[PDB]
Amino acid sequence: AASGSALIFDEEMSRYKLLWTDPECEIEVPERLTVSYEALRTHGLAQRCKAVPVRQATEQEILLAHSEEYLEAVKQTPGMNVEELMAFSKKYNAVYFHQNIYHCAKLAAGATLQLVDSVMKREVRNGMALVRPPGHHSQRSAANGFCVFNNVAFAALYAKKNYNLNRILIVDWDVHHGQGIQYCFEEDPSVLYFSWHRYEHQSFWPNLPESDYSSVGKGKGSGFNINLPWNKVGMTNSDYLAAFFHVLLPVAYEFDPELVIVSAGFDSAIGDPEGEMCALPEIFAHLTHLLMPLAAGKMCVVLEGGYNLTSLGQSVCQTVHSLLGDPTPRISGLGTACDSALESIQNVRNVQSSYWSSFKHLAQIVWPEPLKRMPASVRTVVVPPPGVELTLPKNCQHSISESTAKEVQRIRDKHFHDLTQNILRSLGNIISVLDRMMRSDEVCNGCVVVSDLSVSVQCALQHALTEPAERVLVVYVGDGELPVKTNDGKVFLVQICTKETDKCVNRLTLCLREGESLTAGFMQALLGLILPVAYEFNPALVLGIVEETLMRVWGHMTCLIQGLARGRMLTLLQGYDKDLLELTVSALSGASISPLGPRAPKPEDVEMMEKQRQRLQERWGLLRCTVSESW
Ligand SMILES: CN(C)CCc1cn(Cc2ccc(C(=O)NO)cc2)c2ccccc12
Ligand SMILES: [K+]
Ligand SMILES: [K+]
Ligand SMILES: [Zn+2]
Repeated sequence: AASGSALIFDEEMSRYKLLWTDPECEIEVPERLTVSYEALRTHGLAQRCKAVPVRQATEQEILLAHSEEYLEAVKQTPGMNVEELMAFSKKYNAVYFHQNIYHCAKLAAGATLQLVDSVMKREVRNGMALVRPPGHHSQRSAANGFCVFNNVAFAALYAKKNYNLNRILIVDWDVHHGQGIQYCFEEDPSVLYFSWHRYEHQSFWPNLPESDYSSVGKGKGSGFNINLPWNKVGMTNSDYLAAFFHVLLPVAYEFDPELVIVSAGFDSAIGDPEGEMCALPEIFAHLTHLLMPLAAGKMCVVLEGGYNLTSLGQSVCQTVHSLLGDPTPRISGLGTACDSALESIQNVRNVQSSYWSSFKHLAQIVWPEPLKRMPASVRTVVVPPPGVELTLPKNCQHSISESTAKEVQRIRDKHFHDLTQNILRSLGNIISVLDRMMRSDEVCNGCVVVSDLSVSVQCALQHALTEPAERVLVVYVGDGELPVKTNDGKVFLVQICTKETDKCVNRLTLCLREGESLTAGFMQALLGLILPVAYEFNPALVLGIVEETLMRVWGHMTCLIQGLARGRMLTLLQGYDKDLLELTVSALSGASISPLGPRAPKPEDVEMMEKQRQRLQERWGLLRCTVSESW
């Protein structure tokens, strides 16, 4: 029932700054905050957010994660002059203090707690806090790397204590390692910490052996710390998405968190003078979107770093766009991760393979401005069988024009001479829905219930190609063979079937053993095969097809597959099924997805899937999770 996105912000956190010469520190400026909020305002996103106010973290709250001694020290800095503040600043690494920073640090922390409470109370679905100072470097008794108190560590400790959560996921996509967070939960299996970071074989700050992939946690916490070191600069969209598909997401969906907190540093985006990576701001729309099916969408995004004032606003906007449910922008030019990324990916997977099921099987600048992302007028159109009313969410709608009807006549009087049930109606619905999706910019996606599969599939696919749709991704659940030509490179077919068998690289056929393991195997294939191929293909439309002949998984796929084609997906359900039609519509409309919870996949399925990767990854490089064997 939760709706809306929170945006926690306050101009007071911009009212402390660096007061002496320090080339390391001078990058951390108030304008980082003012530029990010103003960019949200300009694109109309802040106005669409629930503005929860900041508060101070209390002393007892600060003590959840920091020592009394350290608090008492920081608590004296408001009374210090500049010389005393400089002298106190030098007790720590890469951090400066100011007369007002203790105030601002309590506000940065309290804002984070406000965001946790609004999400966990169901007052909003998700949200973002724009805070200074950042948090993820700060430690139990030390300020570090512009950080005073550990905002995101607070949040998970506070969520644990006050909502009795057993499993919290922290995703730290800042370009620096959040070592403060690692230490905090080093031994804690209830908080899973994932971080990627510029490492360069430990030569990049903070220069820690424990930022490497071999730090999997300690004690009961082994396997709940996941470090992915970047050992070269210039990482791209493809490296970031490879990290999610082949490390983070497989673990995240098996973990099944009850809350997601994001250390959202954007110094990992192109143009940042500190990260020196090359991922576009648009990628953050997808990093955000790929995590939203977790924890019924309960996601708290907390600003960490980001220093190119221009790159910064754009990446903040893409994140909030996705939190609000706006359609994701198309990512073009995707392919294999670079060799350094695949080495890091391969290494982290191997060492984590003793702890996680998905990996367990191999223990045996200038850039173009992002487009506009307006949500469609109505998001989802539904076409149930004739004379079936259904309770539809507020952003959905039922379906047939004269021109449209003339076209159905032309298609019958050419390709189906002898056809006369109410199929002609479904064909007119397919065409009119597609026309509103592709050309009209009015609706986003839709679902139509159909009788005859061949004529509707053929006519949906063919009509989509001439919209025009450069490329069409087809996802079909059924053991038949469809009127789909995968020979010109304009179509890629994914088939989830029961029969045993493909011989070309434009079809992925998944024959999952029937049983209780069907759900884990499906999610394994979704994250590690279907999504990487689909993202590289970069379709202009997704065509989902379900034949009337075990799909507690369909909602997740519908949700994740809307990362492609700007969310333009048309689903054909053969035969009426109230439940499946309602779940399809609900996921299509942007509703939150119910968690899967917990049963490991059959090795027959794992072996079947790895044969598919071996067969496809030379053509679709985003499938790779090992370095290529060189001849
Ligand atoms: C001029 N540039 C190229 C480097 C200047 C420079 C900043 N720091 C500190 C620092 C701390 C935290 C974050 C962050 O974003 N955390 O999330 C970013 C930087 C250094 C440390 C060691 C050597 C150089 C530097
Ligand atoms: K990080
Ligand atoms: K941990
Ligand atoms: Zn950083």
